[PDB]
Amino acid sequence: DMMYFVIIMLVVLMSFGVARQAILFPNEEPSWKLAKNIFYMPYWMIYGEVFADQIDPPCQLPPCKTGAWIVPAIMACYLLVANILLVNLLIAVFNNTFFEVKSISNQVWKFQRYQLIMTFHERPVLPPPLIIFSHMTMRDYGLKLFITDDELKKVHDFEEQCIEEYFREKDDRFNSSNDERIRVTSERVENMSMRLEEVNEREHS
Amino acid sequence: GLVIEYLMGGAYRCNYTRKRFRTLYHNLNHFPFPFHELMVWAVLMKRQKMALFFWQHGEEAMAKALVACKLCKAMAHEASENDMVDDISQELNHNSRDFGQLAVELLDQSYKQDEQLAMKLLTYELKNWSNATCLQLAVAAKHRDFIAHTCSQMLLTDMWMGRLRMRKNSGLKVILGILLPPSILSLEFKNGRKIYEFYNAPIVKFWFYTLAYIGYLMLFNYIVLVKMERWPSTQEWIVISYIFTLGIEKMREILMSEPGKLLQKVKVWLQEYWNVTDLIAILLFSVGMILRLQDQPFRSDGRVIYCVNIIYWYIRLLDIFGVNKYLGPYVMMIGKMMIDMMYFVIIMLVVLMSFGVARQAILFPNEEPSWKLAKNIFYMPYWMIYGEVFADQIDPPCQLPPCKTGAWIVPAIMACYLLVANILLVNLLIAVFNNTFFEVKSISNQVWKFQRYQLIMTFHERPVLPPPLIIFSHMTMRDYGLKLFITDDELKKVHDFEEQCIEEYFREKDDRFNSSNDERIRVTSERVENMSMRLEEVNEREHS
Ligand SMILES: COCC(CCO[C@H]1CC[C@@]2(C)C(=CC[C@H]3[C@@H]4C[C@@H]5O[C@]6(CC[C@@H](C)CO6)[C@@H](C)[C@@H]5[C@@]4(C)CC[C@@H]32)C1)COC
Ligand SMILES: COCC(CCO[C@H]1CC[C@@]2(C)C(=CC[C@H]3[C@@H]4C[C@@H]5O[C@]6(CC[C@@H](C)CO6)[C@@H](C)[C@@H]5[C@@]4(C)CC[C@@H]32)C1)COC
Ligand code: NA
Ligand code: NA
Repeated sequence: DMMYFVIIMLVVLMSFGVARQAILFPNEEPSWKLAKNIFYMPYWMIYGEVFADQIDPPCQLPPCKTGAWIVPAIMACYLLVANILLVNLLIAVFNNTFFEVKSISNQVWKFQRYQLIMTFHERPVLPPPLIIFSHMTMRDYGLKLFITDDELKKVHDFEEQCIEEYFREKDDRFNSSNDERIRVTSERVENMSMRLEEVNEREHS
Repeated sequence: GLVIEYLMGGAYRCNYTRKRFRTLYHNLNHFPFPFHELMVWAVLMKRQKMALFFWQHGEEAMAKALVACKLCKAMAHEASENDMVDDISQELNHNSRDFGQLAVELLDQSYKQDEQLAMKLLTYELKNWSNATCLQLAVAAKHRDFIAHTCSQMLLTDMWMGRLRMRKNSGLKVILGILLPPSILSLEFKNGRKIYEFYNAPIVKFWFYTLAYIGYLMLFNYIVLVKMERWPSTQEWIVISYIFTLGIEKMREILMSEPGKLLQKVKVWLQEYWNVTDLIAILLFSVGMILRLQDQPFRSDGRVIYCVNIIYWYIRLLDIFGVNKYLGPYVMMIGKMMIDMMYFVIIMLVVLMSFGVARQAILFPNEEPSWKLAKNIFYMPYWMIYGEVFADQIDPPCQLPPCKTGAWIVPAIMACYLLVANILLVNLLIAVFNNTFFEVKSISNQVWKFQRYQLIMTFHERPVLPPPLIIFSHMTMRDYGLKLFITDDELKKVHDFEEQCIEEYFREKDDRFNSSNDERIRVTSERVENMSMRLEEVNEREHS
């Protein structure tokens, strides 16, 4: 998300820098320093380094360059666009996407604990600086668990009881829901109404 | 027929005003699709129940729904513009929204049931509805929920890709093919001639246009960053040629607009802000260029005009960025937040001007009338709030010159000004941006999805060459991408598919309604009341 805003900021910064350099220095031979003056000072400005005497020098003083009065105006517009609009929009973007990112990050970290534990289980005792010797020299628990027949049967019985309880609890929750009770009541009321109509249909008197 | 043509829009034509129907009419039968006529009549007479009954009988349900939506919208606008009772307008708007919702639900059902036939249903030509398509009718009615649907978006993507089967990684391969013409033959094509089908896809035209614009911007930067001679250089000539070719292309795309009046097309074109800004920029560049070929002061003024003009061409890259799935909505959000920023700029200006006037008046009490006074009010107080705070200049000490009367108040008002500006208003603006982000983001996404269609159409209707090279193409002067021509048997297949879809939609809606809790409770209560009355009557009798 930060990179998606860096591009727009770069566009605005380059526009301002090219305009300022072109206006203030109208007699320049082609040189690689021109590519540097576009980005350097306009980038430092938005981080608090604002110097009005350098962005627009006064003009005893050397003669005024044509159109030298436009530099402060475009500078004001550039500062307003950069430090107020885009920064606050990026703050809003970070603020409004925080919850889902945080939850996903928590889940991913909890998942990735396993590989860390396995990696440090499968590693030598000595740390890297002195594992050299180990290189030349070259699961009861931490990975598995070997169980006996009686304990295996105990685990099987426990699992069967758990699955039976799960299904029974699910059925009990379903049968006592409001929707199911309403549906069953409506069906029974309809059948009872038909039965009572048939009973009243007869005329034994 | 004349009223239908008036309400539908510009290029629409009704069957009543065509030669065949006039010849039948003026020498006196039958209607192959009577429910079309019946539904149009019901909509024109503002009979919503009759129109809804007529909609679900016959063929072409989605086309009829879109046409009804457009007609109701136009009728509501006409009633609102003639100063009527203004409740007819809201009734007609409700009718239009109902028909639009019906169209969206039918499209959703069709896409869920079968995607390929759903896409075929949105593109086949409608002989009964002025040779239009469902997509065109949805765009003409400005139905955003219809265009922003998944099926419409995938259809737009397929039309954007042209006759190219690649979907996993585009852009890079398109650029490689443009840069390496021999590399074109390594790409897969839908069902020599690969060059023609490559250089005519809309995406290839877009990338060619983008590369040409990037090169033009590079040359403009070069010419402004180096020293000018008496006469323009080669790069300057290329820049001028690009500007001129773009200008004539914009001029000629106005003469291909739908309205037949020269003065009507101009005001229709002048409704996108980018077009107005492009026109203003071209006029300014022309002024600067004609002022550049003169003596040194005029040449300097023209060069300054060039320097100011390059900023717009830099900013215009956001329009190109708007094609990206993520950058376009962000640009729309920026445009929408500018208004909230402007509503706070005014208050900030009021506070800033108060502080600046106070400081200037106190510190300099012997000033002659001059224009520099208007500059000292705004300059330094504005620079201060961006980190440029200098206590030795806001309140100079006073070997030292004698102290001005009341010079001690400047730091106090400065402290109050900084506290008000950098703490209160900035944080309030942050809260305003934070608390309006969700709706702005959703609206921007919907608008970008809707506006993809016009981009695809624009790059379908454009020449192969980019502006700097279309200089020749100006002198030289839809099987797909717009429509889809279908055969009789496939037309019958599409009709049967649509009828099955609408039947399934109604059946599913009825099943959902009958099994709701509220309906079951209501029916149970009524049956219980009737059963209680019947049992009371049964117990009333005394046969013992
Ligand atoms: C000291 O002596 C140096 C000399 C070499 C002088 O060559 C110069 C010719 C113009 C050139 C190539 C140079 C500096 C600015 C350069 C611009 C920076 C621009 O930035 C970019 C910025 C981002 C782009 C979007 C726009 O353009 C360039 C297209 C632009 C750019 C690279 C155009 C090229 C310019 C070097 C020695 O020769 C042997
Ligand atoms: C070097 O020689 C220059 C001289 C011209 C002298 O005329 C001066 C007369 C006062 C005048 C017109 C001038 C500068 C400050 C000007 C103020 C700035 C104020 O700002 C505004 C700011 C915003 C408003 C809300 C408040 O007032 C003005 C009403 C105010 C304002 C425009 C009043 C007018 C002032 C020019 C030559 O004469 C031929
Ligand atoms: Na700061
Ligand atoms: Na600072």
